[PDB]
Amino acid sequence: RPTFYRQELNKTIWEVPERYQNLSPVGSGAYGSVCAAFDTKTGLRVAVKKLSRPFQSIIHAKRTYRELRLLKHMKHENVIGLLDVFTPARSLEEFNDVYLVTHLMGADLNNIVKCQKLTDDHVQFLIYQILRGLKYIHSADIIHRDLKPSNLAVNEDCELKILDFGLARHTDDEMTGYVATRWYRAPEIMLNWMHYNQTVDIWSVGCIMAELLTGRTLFPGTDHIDQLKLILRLVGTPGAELLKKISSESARNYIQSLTQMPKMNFANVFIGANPLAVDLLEKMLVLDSDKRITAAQALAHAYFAQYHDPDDEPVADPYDQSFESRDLLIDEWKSLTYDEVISFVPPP
Ligand SMILES: CC(C)(C)c1cc(NC(=O)Nc2cccc3ccccc23)n(-c2ccc(CO)cc2)n1
Repeated sequence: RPTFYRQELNKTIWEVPERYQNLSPVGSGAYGSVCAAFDTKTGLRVAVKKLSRPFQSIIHAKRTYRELRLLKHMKHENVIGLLDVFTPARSLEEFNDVYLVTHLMGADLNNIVKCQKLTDDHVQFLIYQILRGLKYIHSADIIHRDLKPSNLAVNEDCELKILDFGLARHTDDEMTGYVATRWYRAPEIMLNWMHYNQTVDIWSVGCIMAELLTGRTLFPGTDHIDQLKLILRLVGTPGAELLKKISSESARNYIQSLTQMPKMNFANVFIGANPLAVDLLEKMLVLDSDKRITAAQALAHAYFAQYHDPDDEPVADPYDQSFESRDLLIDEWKSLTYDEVISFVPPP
């Protein structure tokens, strides 16, 4: 057991092993706070996420377990990995705080789209890495659901990792109005059309790729309805087949009220884009999530010829999320989390 030291930062106590030095706040939210630090043991700049009151409720307790379980499983160059997890507690009885540690990235995809003039090759490399990470995430039957620039960490060499800050609740209020929290969402998740699948993340990739290509938000709606209309203007109103898969009868009836529109010509929307980019966008930005290209399929698309290596695009080890449907008390979620803390083995 390491020695822990105590510090206050923005009204939050941080109690961390001495190995972590020069803690500096970088983000806060309902579910936790994040600091940058220097890990004297590895020589790495790290981010440390302290969960806020992890076992205060069943929902917090289960979220705490869920993130730990997930991060412990993620072992891929394009996905956040866990360097360390610790607690100041010496026993289960004492156990009340959880801290998670990863590589500091400090620089997201927003810090790239708005600043740099990105070439087509940059776009290839960035999207390639997203899809390479997504293939891995999706092979574990994990859906990101919230893919957007601020959830993509990018270093100076344009190396990318998928993460999820996951500090915010995603309430109705949070999804309301002219907000980036909604602009990258698949319409079926935005409007709760149906039970959704992992293709939701592909829609988000299309929105991100478009924006890297144009420097502009693809669907910057001023609200849910305005965003839907921007979407349908580009991709066409739904046909018969898709309409019946919209199981929310209310949503179905609204969408049939809309004046039918054809899918636009993407070469006329993305003027001057590599025609292979255009083709990939048309395959990603498909209204019907059954017909969207998957991450594995997209990696093999000619747009990525310069990067694709089918022997270097690994899948995940089997991930058992049977716990997701398990009905447990706070203290049971807590004891499971504790087992996971205690059994963590750091990367080589
Ligand atoms: C694997 C993937 C799907 C991309 C994912 C990644 C994460 N969590 C994080 O990325 N956590 C962290 C985000 C930012 C800084 C951190 C700095 C240090 C450590 C972690 C950190 N989650 C996540 C899962 C579940 C929940 C709660 O249900 C919240 C977040 N999911």
